[PDB]
Amino acid sequence: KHMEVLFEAKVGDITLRLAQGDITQYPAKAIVNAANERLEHGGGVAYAIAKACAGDAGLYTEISKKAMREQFGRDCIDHGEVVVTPAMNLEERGIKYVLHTVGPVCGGMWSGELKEKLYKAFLGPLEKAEEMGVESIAFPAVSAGIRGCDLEKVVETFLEAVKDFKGSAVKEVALVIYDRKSAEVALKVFERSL
Ligand SMILES: Nc1ncnc2c1ncn2[C@@H]1O[C@H](COP(=O)(O)OP(=O)(O)OC[C@H]2O[C@H](O)[C@H](O)[C@@H]2O)[C@@H](O)[C@H]1O
Repeated sequence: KHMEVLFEAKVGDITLRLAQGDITQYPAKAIVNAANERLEHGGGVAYAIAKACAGDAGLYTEISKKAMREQFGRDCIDHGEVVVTPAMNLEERGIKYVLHTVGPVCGGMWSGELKEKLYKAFLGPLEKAEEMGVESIAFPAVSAGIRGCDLEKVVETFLEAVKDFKGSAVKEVALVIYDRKSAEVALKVFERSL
């Protein structure tokens, strides 16, 4: 899997991990996608997940849009709303579901309102995984890429959502960072917050 675990701690009944690698290789029953509002997986982690699941990113975009329409009766999601799709080709590595979430557009800015939207984008998939009886879930750094939220602020917000979460089914939560320099930043956040 070419995955490195950098930090592990108990946060309630949840075992929380910080890992460095590709989220499409992480051993979790559900992986979270940092999607856009329309689930058009043309770039970033959304493209990576879409290409890994369906073999073609455009194909997974069609499957994701159909799932959004059936679950919400709309062609877009808001912060906190979560679309569930089958992980298809990723089922061979233990990943059964993709939980699509949408974070805010920071563009290098930070505020209480941007924090609330991101907090909802992290808590929503935890609550959806809980509702489904999913025991393990992996997250990317939602809004830290194209949406331009400061990585340190993204990791602090992710930790708030994990700490506030209440559940009986979710036992393992992981934050998966692709870049090694970015993983080091996330590590320092975990160390002073836990
Ligand atoms: N395979 C990977 N595994 C783990 N993390 C990854 C991977 N590839 C990238 N990342 C990291 O994943 C993090 C999130 O970066 P982004 O995927 O851009 O997500 P967003 O929430 O900012 O933008 C969402 C969409 O909205 C926009 O309008 C675009 O349409 C976007 O597709 C970064 O730190 C990446 O380095």
